[PDB]
Order: sequence, then structure tokens, then C-alpha cells
Amino acid sequence: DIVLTQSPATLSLSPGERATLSCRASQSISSNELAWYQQKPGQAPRLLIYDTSNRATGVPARFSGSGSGTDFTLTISSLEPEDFAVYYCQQYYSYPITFGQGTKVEIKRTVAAPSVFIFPPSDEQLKSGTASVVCLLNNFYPREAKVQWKVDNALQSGNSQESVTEQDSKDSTYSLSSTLTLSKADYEKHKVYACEVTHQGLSSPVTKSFNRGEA
Amino acid sequence: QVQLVESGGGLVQPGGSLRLSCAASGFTFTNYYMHWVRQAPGKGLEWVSTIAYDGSSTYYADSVKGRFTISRDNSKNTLYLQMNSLRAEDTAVYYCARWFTDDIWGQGTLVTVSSASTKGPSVFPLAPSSKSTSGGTAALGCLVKDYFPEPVTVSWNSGALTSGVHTFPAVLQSSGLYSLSSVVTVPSSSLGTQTYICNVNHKPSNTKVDKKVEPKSEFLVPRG
Repeated sequence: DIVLTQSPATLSLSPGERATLSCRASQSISSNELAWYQQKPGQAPRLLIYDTSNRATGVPARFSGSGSGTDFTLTISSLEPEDFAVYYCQQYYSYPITFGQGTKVEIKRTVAAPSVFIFPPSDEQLKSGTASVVCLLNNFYPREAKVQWKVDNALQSGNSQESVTEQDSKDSTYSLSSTLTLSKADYEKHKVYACEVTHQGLSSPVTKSFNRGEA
Repeated sequence: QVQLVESGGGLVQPGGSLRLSCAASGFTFTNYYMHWVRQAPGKGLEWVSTIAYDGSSTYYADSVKGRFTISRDNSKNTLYLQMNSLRAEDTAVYYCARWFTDDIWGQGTLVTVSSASTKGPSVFPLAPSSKSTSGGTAALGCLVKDYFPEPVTVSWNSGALTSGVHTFPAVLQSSGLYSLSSVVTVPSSSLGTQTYICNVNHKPSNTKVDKKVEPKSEFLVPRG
């Protein structure tokens, strides 16, 4: 079976730069039966190049493919923010049809600080026994960010989860939620709830907080 | 239109079966090989099966051989995949595809192999307030908690509001149920006069919730 090793596994470049993607086959793909695919989140893969070097309908000319026998290359000569995606090569010279494991392309942009917001649990949720506290970091870059929960100034541990959006297709920013989950009983034992955020675009860590049962 | 439309996935007990369908229009179906490919949550593409023009010839990835059968009804422009003895490693979105000088791909259909029960989400407001406000704009949202399996879809104001929406990826909670929030940023100055409603749809349980998200009443703010 033909195994396709794609490298690098991830690539982070600015708009305007040229991306070079490598797809190595474990044996010589004799006729030129290699294709490149682009896949964006929630979408089907999109054919870019087929038969190694033929560009497909409506593919921008910044995408082009080359190679043969054993090494193949996808070049994206002048990257746009919209080109954030996973790119795959596939082989159709032998069964099983196989794909590389992909290159995840991240698009760089200038530092953007998150806007930081905190949401106390709703009364509605509280009737039922549990409290969720949501800290939102909106529209920031780079991806790296630290969020810490404090309850009456005591650092929490193990009772939150984070979720991050895929890079925005236009502005290249991320957004992130951190959700602190506590029983209603625990929630009612403490007054100050605080989300502390550390991020390159902030001058020093930003704390957003509320007192239980204010308004 | 030139199109492939899939249907037929869902939650299935381990050991159970599903038949997926993929209806074609807009091109001469009978002239092309057709294929199924799958993609586990968070992972790459793997080919599952290929079928000749006239169904005379079929090929299968070794992991599905003996369990899955591809077939086609040319006179009805339809591709099928019969999946039997489903295992957890078969959980994936399944696409059908025509592979040519131009590709045509279906929209995908999720097949979740699990004996865990369907459960609809509870939907809670993330009310905006002065603590969710910065120079002219306010963030607000809906927390969609405790559902199984994926997916929930969330829109705002019945699809009319799209700008500034982030619906986060679901997290699996240690309870084995998913949770997600969807948030939106809007002009702060008209929280009093514009209505925000998140419309949550959990098809696996035919749950549909519309939650109105209203601004918090505050007194602990500058007077005025």
C-alpha cells in the first residue's frame, strides 16, 4: 500500500508569504495520480490540484503542484488569510486509495489583545443544582493564552474546561471560552468569582470578576 | 444542480447497522466511479470504498472489508453504503464523492457508534451587562449544556444575525455529555430595544429550544 507522509505537520506564515508543502509516497506513483485537497472547518475537502500538476476549476493560480515518482509538492505562492485550512495529498494509483495526514496552515497577523468578559450562572441553571461561570476571551492573536479561575482569591483547579474557535477566515483571530463548573452548594459558599487572563497583547494579567448575587 | 446529497447516518449501537444514501443530480451519474470516504472527529480523511460505473466492480479499505457493502442504483442516480457490525472505530463523518478533473462532494453525514443514550441539551442565557461591555459593544450568548450525541446547531434571531457570532466547539464533559456556548457581540447602545434569541437545534433528540437572552438589570453602575 502506498503511504503518504506529509510534512511539515503544521505551518504558520503571514499573508504574502509562500507555503511549501511536501508529500512523500512510500513507492513510485507511476502515472501522475496525485491530488491535493484543501479542507476548511465544517466543510468537505475541496479539490485543488489533480494528476500532480493540473489546477482544478476556479482554483486561484497561487496554488500549484509539482513532483513525481516519489516526492510531490504543493506551493501556495502568496498566502491570504482565507487560506487557513488543512491540506491533504491523495494517491489514486493503487488501492487502498490513501491520503497524507495533512498540513495544518495557520495564518500569522499582528498581536491582538483579547477582550475579556465574565458571565455569572443564570438563575435558571441554579434552580437545577449546578453553576456554570463563563469567561470569554474574544478575537485575539496569537493563540497562546492562560486563564486562571480564582474563587475568594483561591486558585481553582480541575473544575474548568476551555474551548477555542478555529482561526477566523478574515481577521485571523481566535476566541476562547473557559467554563468553570461548580455545584450550587459550592457556588453559594463563596462571594468573588474571578477570571485572570495572561496574553502577549496585554500589558500584564487582566482580572475580570463579579460578586455572587449582585446586580 | 450538480450535487451529491447524503443522508442516513445517526447514532447506532455497537454491532448494529446503517445504510447511507447519496443522491446525485446535475451530471451523468452512470459515467463515473463513485466513492465513500470518512473522517473521524478531529482526524484525517480515509477512503472507505469505490464502485465502478455499473456496479460491476467494488473495492474496500481492509478495516471495512466484509462489513460494508457499496452499491448504486444508476436509474435512480443513487449511491449507498451498507454498514454492518459497526464498531466505535467506525464513528466518523462519511462523505460520498465523485473524483474527476472536477470533484463533487456530498455534505457529509455523522455516524456515531455508541450504546449511550440520546439526551437533549439544556439551554441557559449568558446575559449581557456592564461586565460584558467595552466601549460601544456588548457580548451575550447561550450556554448549551449536557447533550448527546453531536451535533447541536445554534443560530441567532432565526438566522438573521450572523455577524460577530462565535459558536465554540463542543467539549466532552467527564460526565460523557457535551457542552458548548455560542456568543455574539452587538452594539451596547441598543440592548434595550433589540431582541436576541439563540435558536438551539439538537436533531438526534428532535430538541429545538429558542432562548431569549435579556440584558441584566444593574444598579451598581454610574447613575444615568
